[PDB]
Amino acid sequence: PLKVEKFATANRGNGLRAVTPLRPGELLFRSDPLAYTVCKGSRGVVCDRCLLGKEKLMRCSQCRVAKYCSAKCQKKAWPDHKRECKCLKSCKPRYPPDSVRLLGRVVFKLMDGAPSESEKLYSFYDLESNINKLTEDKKEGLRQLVMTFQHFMREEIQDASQLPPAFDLFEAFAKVICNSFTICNAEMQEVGVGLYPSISLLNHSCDPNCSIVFNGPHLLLRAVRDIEVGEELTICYLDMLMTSEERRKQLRDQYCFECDCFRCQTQDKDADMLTGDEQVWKEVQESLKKIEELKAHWKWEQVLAMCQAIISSNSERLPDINIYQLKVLDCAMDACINLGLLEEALFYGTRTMEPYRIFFPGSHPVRGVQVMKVGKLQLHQGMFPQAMKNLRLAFDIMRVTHGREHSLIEDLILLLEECDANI
Ligand SMILES: O=C1Cc2cc(C(=O)N[C@H]3C[C@H]4CC[C@@H](C3)N4S(=O)(=O)N3CCC(NCc4ccccc4)CC3)c(Cl)cc2N1
Ligand SMILES: C[S@@+](CC[C@H](N)C(=O)[O-])C[C@H]1O[C@@H](n2cnc3c(N)ncnc32)[C@H](O)[C@@H]1O
Ligand SMILES: [Zn+2]
Ligand SMILES: [Zn+2]
Ligand SMILES: [Zn+2]
Repeated sequence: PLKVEKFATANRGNGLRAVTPLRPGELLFRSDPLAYTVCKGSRGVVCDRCLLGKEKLMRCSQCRVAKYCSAKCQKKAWPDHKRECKCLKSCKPRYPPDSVRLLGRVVFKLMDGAPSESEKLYSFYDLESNINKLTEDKKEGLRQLVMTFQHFMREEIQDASQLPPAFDLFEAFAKVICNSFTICNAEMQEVGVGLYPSISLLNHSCDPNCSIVFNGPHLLLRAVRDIEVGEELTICYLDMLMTSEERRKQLRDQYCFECDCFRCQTQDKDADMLTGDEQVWKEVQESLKKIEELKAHWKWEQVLAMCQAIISSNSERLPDINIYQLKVLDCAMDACINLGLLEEALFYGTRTMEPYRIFFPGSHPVRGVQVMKVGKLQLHQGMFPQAMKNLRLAFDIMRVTHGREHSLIEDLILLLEECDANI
């Protein structure tokens, strides 16, 4: 019994809107991907199927590229892995761009698979391609991806008959660039990339009324505000820790539109995001490219060493409300968590709390997770008043953003029961 419907918007293509009134935290839609895969940096670190980290993964012996937490996941992934296996084998030791592997899985799913539930409201066929808006160098990039695909698929796909009817590879890559979801794990690390075509109906806002959250590859779409019958549903395509200029560029480059929202009109919060010595935060911005690369490959010790040279720099420092400092602090926290340095993690974690309160207003899944992490760190150092405060806060946010259908909630519920014992 669906609470949402596709409709044609006035000036931003198709969209999704409420059929009934919606309360904050209400579950609107849930979906497995049409197709999905591990990100290049998380390959060999998380299970290809369920996208969880394990220190020891089993590999597919044919290709030795697909790896798995367990026999269960490896056997169940086989149907959707079969045909890419060969392609991946012959490609070695060089690995295709994530978008190519993803499209491969799309083409196999469409050709070999039953009709997907992910396409109930909107199919891959319907996805926006923005073809008449692409720049020539973006076009050039798509043509390279098309030829990369043909090379990668030379064995499994020789001609048009093995693609769907009237399938155009250029058009399909155009779809993939602006309809690919970055799948994040429970701790909000980017772990994979997928297509969820029904979810791709939702248009963008820098102040959205809905939210999406991932439980492995399974995506949950929830309302994070009150929403009236006939009102457009929106999610934020972007990281909240971006300036309007940074949002402008990515929404142009990747999604081919100009955002007309209040926040973009007023440069909302931009000034506060860029406080401190300009010179210092440009070096830190520079350095974050390297830091974020190390983090995507889970190289925690190096992430932390780089972060500590900024946070505890002998030279001039930034305020924690500065978004580049903030990012550096979050990376540091997470590095310390995974290296088992729980004291240092907590120092950093606590310092992110006020800026997150400001930058993730209402109910945002990323703040809820950050608060849980800080609450969790406190709990396991004996700070039971403070910990209980944050865990209840995390629950207040995540009951809206995650909901009882997400298993991280059950983990928090147990943490709440536990911390409740002391009092
Ligand atoms: O048709 C489509 C295709 C598509 C893609 C996306 C999408 O993938 N968005 C990204 C993933 C998530 C959700 C929004 C934003 C960008 N992120 S995030 O920022 O919430 N996310 C990824 C980055 C993480 N880390 C932030 C960080 C970076 C660097 C240092 C410290 C922290 C936190 C979780 C979204 Cl939201 C909608 C959508 N509709
Ligand atoms: C994932 S889709 C959203 C659904 C899309 N509108 C459609 O018709 O299929 C992304 C595309 O929708 C359009 N879009 C999304 N949010 C928008 C906004 N706030 N303003 C204008 N266009 C937007 C852009 O063309 C963008 O590339
Ligand atoms: Zn698994
Ligand atoms: Zn294989
Ligand atoms: Zn905007």
